[PDB]
Amino acid sequence: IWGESGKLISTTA
Repeated sequence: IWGESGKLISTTA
């Protein structure tokens, strides 16, 4: 996962 701090979006492989 790349870019996950606050907003619930991680879906990244």
